[PDB]
Amino acid sequence: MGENVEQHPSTLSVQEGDSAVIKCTYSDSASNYFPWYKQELGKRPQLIIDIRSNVGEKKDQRIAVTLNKTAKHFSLHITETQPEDSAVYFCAADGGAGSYQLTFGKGTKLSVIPNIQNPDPAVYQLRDSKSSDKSVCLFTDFDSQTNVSQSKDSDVYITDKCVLDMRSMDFKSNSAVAWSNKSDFACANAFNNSIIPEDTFFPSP
Amino acid sequence: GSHSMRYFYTAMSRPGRGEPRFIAVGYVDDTQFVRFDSDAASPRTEPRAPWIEQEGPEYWDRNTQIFKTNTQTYRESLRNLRGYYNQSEAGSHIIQRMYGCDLGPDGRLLRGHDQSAYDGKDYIALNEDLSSWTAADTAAQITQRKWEAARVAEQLRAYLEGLCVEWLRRYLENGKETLQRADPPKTHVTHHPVSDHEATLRCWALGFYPAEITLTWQRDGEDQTQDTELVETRPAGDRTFQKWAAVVVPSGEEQRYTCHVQHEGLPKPLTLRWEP
Amino acid sequence: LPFDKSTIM
Amino acid sequence: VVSQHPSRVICKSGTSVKIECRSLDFQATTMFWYRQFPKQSLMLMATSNEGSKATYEQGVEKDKFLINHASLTLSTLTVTSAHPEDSSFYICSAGPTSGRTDTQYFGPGTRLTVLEDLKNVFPPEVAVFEPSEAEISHTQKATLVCLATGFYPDHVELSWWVNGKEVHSGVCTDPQPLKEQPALNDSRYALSSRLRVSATFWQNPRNHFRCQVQFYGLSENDEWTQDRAKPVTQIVSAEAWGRAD
Amino acid sequence: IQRTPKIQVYSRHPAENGKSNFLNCYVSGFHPSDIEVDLLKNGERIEKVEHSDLSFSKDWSFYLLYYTEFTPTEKDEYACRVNHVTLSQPKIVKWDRDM
Repeated sequence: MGENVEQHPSTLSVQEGDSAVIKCTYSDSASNYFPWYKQELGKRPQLIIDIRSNVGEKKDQRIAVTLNKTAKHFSLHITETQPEDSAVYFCAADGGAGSYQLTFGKGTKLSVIPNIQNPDPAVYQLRDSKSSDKSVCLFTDFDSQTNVSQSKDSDVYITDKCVLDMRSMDFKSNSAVAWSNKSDFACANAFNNSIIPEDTFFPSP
Repeated sequence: GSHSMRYFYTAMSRPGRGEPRFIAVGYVDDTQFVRFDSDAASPRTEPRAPWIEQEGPEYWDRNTQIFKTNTQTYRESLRNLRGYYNQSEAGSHIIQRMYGCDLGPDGRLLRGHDQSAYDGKDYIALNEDLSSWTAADTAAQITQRKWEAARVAEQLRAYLEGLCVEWLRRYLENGKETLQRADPPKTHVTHHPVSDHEATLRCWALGFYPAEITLTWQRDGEDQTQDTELVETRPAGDRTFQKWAAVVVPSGEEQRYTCHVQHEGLPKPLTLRWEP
Repeated sequence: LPFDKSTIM
Repeated sequence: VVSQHPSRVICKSGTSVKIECRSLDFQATTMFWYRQFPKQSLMLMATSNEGSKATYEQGVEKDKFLINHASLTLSTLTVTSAHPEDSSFYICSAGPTSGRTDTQYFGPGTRLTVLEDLKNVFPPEVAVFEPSEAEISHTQKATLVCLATGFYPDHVELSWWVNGKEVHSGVCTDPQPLKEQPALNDSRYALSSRLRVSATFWQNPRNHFRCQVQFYGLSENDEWTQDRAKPVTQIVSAEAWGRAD
Repeated sequence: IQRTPKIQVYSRHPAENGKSNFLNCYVSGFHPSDIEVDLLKNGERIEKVEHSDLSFSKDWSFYLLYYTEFTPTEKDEYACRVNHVTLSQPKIVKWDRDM
């Protein structure tokens, strides 16, 4: 209870292939164990690496942890960042007086923005496998600079950008979906000139 | 010089006579400085050396928290070992543990220790590398698995290489006038005749610290190893130690035998003959 | 100072 | 490994919801209880000690959150007379080492959803959208899109089953769903997902694609006074077979 | 396996009649820990006797020091009565100032 762990930064954006660094500080000297937890959206915190007071650095493949028990600060180093590394990272220390507990940092949201090799921005219209009268808009193969803004009209729905990896031929592609209940709705009404780039392949459905 | 810190744990089960008793004693070399006994009405860590009385209430409150954890833990460890050996819940069993660190003459972690026993026999021990365990039988191999999973060796290495060594140094400075001051022994020989032909010649050593002492009876040069009646180093009760070695020699040959006294507090190894 | 971590056997 | 039960709970206001925290392969003298709202931090609520009284953190109502450390393997957290503000993600941790806390293993967490009215619960409608021919000829890839709509609450897990075996390659699902009416408190959600195969994989009519949406809803003990079907924990699927051109 | 206690009866300082000293009984090398130790003055149990805290040797056998404040004389006989699970009858060890 006499331990305060401070985690910096609160948020982190790093390019796929680049390195990410998270720094933490602790107060109590009774701290000799320092774990690192990775928590993916809606899932449990998972132990990825940890360090003890008799070690200065510990490395596990791309993951590495650093400890400076003199300045009372420890760091997490992720090299060659993958988009799968995107999660909330928590650091902790076991120090303090009184009741025994792990004192956790407030968290770091790591966002690994993917690197698209050959972008082919296009908006496609996909038909229902059953009804065949119902459809959706798919804005795909756009670069990572592209932002998918929510539509002003509440009767049109636009999801956020979402990257998929086809592990077989190292192909990563960003995608966003749109739809409407209004029968008159066209793809262009959602993925308009403000969202889609100029080179966008937009065929007639 | 070469110093050490050791903690001695004893966890006894006592079926029908209450819950298991846990006792702990701490030592800096051959000097006890702490004690804990779960059998107390108000269990708390207590000083057993003057140079520890200066430690604040947080220190004592910290130790008591640790020894209360061990009381809860050893109650569970005693049930598990009873189960591993298929022992009845009516028998009394003992788990013993001795752990601690050694400082070299260079004042750095020389070697660390963590040994556990069940009913007075080796059970599990931390190896010299402070990474692996030596298990005595298949039951200790279950404990080994639990401890490997819990990364207990990794935990101990951090403690032994750090806090053990750091606190030992602190105790040595706070108690330098007694812990770093070697007491030389008090030597004197006595003549006690057993028969008309033979008589006992006892070589006495008193008030020395540490307990490491070498007493050898040499008949004109050769050590009488098989023939000397050497007794165990005994505590005086005032932090010091006593030891004697007696040889039954023939009445008249008293000047052929010489006693050599080896100790840390002595400038040179003493040589003693019987003084009539 | 004693070791403050204990694991059941 | 540490586990919890239930993993997701929907209940009416005033009910007491009991959550288990169990160390499946070790004995634990201590278990920790956390609360995790959409703000990312892990907020320690209490420390469960065997077989002592729970230690509560500052600003935690000892009476609202009952903690029982029954055995060296189980700790239960009771959210007594739960109200919609008590809706949160309750996660626990335990480790094999006692004393100064060491390696902690987290349970999967419990998603508690407390509603003033249980009639605002609805299951999703799942639809699978076949790839565009314009995409097949242009990139030689074929993206299938799945869309689950009209569900309440947020409890839903989507998966793709190509030919009866689960697929994770070429798959991406919205991190969180969107409100159909983004103004009301009780707004039904929609969630979308995408699975990209090759045009050569989609062109085979023997190739089966199933988008499975497991919804967590009402239980057997939950009373349903309305004529429409009970929105129980069910699996809603939509499928599509391969198309040759 | 149970070990039998080694007994040593001696004084803290060299015994000088009329001069205050300590009567020591060191029980060592025994297992299990429960042991009954008494200090005797002319075959009678001494009421106020203190003892050290339970510790053990490297071979796991326990050791205890039982002590009392005493003033030695010529006519006073001192002894130590020990009883353990390994002992069928209590072992009484007499105090000799030359032992």
